[PDB]
Amino acid sequence: IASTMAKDVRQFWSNVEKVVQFKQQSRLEEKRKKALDLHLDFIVGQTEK
Amino acid sequence: MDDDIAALVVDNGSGMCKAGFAGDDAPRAVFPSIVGRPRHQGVMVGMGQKDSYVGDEAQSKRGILTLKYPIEHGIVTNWDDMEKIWHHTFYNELRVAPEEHPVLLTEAPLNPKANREKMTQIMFETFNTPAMYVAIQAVLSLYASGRTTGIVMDSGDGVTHTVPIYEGYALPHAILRLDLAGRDLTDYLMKILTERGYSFTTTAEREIVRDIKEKLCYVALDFEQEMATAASSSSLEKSYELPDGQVITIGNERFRCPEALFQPSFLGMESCGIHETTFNSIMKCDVDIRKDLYANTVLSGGTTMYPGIADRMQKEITALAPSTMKIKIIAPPERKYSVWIGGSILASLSTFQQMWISKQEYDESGPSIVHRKCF
Repeated sequence: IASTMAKDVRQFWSNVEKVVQFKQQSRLEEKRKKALDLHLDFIVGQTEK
Repeated sequence: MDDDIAALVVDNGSGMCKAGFAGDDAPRAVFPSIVGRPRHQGVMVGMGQKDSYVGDEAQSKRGILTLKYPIEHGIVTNWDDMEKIWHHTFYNELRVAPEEHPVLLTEAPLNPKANREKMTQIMFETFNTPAMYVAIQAVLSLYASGRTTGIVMDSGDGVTHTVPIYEGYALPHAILRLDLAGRDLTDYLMKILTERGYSFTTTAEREIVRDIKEKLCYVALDFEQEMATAASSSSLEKSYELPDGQVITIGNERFRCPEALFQPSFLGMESCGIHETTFNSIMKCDVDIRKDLYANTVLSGGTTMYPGIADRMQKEITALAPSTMKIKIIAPPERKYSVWIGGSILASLSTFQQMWISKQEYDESGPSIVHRKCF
């Protein structure tokens, strides 16, 4: 019984990981936007010279 | 059962009762677990004479009511007052019908079987609840902390327990109990304040001293160094305003009071401290899981809300535990509500729907079904 309940509540920590996936996506976006946009602007400004 | 009916969680605390709905982030009701009765007949002429009062209603009328605690050291000693407290929680605090929602109850570790059977009988016969379940407070605290394996040092208002848990298994052979909680700490604070010149004798003065404890007391990392600093400097003193406007000064009593948790000798008790208790509890377990028990040490209960208690526990368990073990104390900011949080969590899981004790199972097997469904 208690092993079943432990395995059942183990799903709550996979859910906590699914939540942390939200922070992971936030960081991924905040970094990818910055990097890619800055590099695009820089290379465009370098080619227009 | 309709999937839209949320289950009820009721944390049966010795000092404070917490109740709410499954899925909510915090309990909707938190009131003292007390029942007051008029001292003399005729004192409440015109104020709606009630045969008894519960919660804050009785707390505010302590001057004219005789208050009793149905829960002593985490064990129910008066079932009539406990039924009154449950009726209150259901009808006045939550304002719901218990026969329409499952009720999840919390119990201290090593609860007598008779008490579990009586709780089941009360819930199935008096309130006619459709289903219920009983869970250990430390297990819910751990399930709220973020782990399934570890040891929980739950210190409430009436009793403290060290429950080692591996994969949700509260190991009975390794559970240790210590009759030292916020109540004895408040008594010791009253004593040491009387030693300082502030005499508190009445029950309302006891609540004043309890508030002083909860507001100003803290756990020192080094008791001897803190005592030396207090004796050599007054920077550790704090002022407190009494209800009558008088301002008092609390000195070393801030950290001398909670020190009893680590050195019960101050209370004349021949028992080991909370840190030594946790160490011994971890030692009674298999060596294969002591690593996880040390790495998943969790703190719960209102008494564990003292600032700096986590650092002191870390220091003590690191000094006591082997050098090869990594000690980690877990003290969530809301650890005072971890019990109810874990209860709501467990009640909100779909896989847990098969764990409820239904009215049919109770009628077929009786109160003893708790011993077959609740572990």
